[PDB]
Amino acid sequence: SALAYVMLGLLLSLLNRLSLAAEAYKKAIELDPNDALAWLLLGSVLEKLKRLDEAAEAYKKAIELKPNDASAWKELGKVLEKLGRLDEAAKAYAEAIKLDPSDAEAAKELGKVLEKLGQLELAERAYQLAIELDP
Amino acid sequence: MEELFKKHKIVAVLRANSVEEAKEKALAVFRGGVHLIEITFTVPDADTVIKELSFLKEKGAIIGAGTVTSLEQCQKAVESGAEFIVSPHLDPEISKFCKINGVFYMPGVMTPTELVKAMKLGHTILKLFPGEVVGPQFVKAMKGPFPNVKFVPTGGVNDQNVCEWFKAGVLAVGVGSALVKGTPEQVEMLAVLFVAKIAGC
Repeated sequence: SALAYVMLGLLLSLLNRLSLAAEAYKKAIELDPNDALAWLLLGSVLEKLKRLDEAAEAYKKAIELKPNDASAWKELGKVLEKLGRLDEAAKAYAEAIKLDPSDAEAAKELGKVLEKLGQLELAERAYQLAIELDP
Repeated sequence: MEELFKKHKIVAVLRANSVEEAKEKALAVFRGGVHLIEITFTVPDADTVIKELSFLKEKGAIIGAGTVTSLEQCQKAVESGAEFIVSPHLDPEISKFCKINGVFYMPGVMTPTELVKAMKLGHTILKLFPGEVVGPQFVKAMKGPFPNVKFVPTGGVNDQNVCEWFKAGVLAVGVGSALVKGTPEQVEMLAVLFVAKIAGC
């Protein structure tokens, strides 16, 4: 049942019925407070529902569970960049690159957060890391 | 130890002005994923910085003393608790001194002759100083006559050419200002931006 509610939430996510899918994941979290998959999914659902403050909380609970998704840290960077904690987001994009230095997206998006935060030198070094990767 | 240079592949040539300034920048570098930190002795009372960073030997960092010009400077470096001794020049007195205390010593070299004399003293791992003059053509030229010498250049290593050095055959690289220049949070970012660039070549 812990799995089945996650599978329900994914199906509802496929029909754009986003808020109903968030209800399903949360019932799978009551079922199993450690289904880190249900946590990461709930974060990307709230990010689209634009409950960005509640979204970053679920992403942090997912990273707390499985501490080494470059997927999860990169996704917490999107939420914290939109939410406005631009330095807490660069620290998150950093952890994501500490885990996969081939992540072309996480390098591009760290140079964009840094270009807005000030340090063009630190950003220009990140921009060229991303361009180095993908063609 | 040697393997510890092939593992972490980067050495923080840390220069500073005060003892509190130096403790900050080493902490920032270590949070950035760089575990080989070379505390130069041009930092006033560096023999106390290395004994005051002793808690990072638990966290998994190798703290050593760099730019060591006299063997009596090397005494304060060994007694502080440094785990490797680095010098920009080949001083056979310091090599005897380090062999006999049981400390790894990395001498400074620039010429073929300077390397042979350092080889006769037992070393096969040298610092190549200053790298911005010899260049990676040097490292690739010594691959033939001396197939045993492994190099760790310093000065002349930035992220535009850090893959050039490695794909010529260096063991690790030391970075000075292009890793430590900046606020103790900028420095942590410069480390992950550099330790990632290395993990690509």
